[PDB]
Amino acid sequence: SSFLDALGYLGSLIKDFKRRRFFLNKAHQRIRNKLGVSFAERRSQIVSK
RNA sequence: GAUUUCAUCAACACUGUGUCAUCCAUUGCCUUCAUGACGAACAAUAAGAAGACCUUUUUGAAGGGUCUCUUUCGUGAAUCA
Repeated sequence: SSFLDALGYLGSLIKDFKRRRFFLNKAHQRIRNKLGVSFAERRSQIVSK
């Protein structure tokens, strides 16, 4: 009866892990894409000049 | 199967298409393919010289190494049919 709840408790941990993965990947892609956008803006300015 | 934007939640990465610009320089503009023929040219492999050159030896003269031509084997080149 201890594991009756202890083994089920892992659902919160796994959902937290997956949500952390989603947030981390979204944030990293967002910042990297912003940096790429800035680099492309520098290229566009260079090409305009 | 679920779920951050539902391309990217990004005005980036792209996909395909259309348009435009751009030889850096050079070459050529299939009848590319076959047979037969020919002017000319070429050398790996090898050979053959009263033409010419250099070095060394004491010199006239001698030793060695070179330039030039030809041929065996052949070789591509391609004006035309």
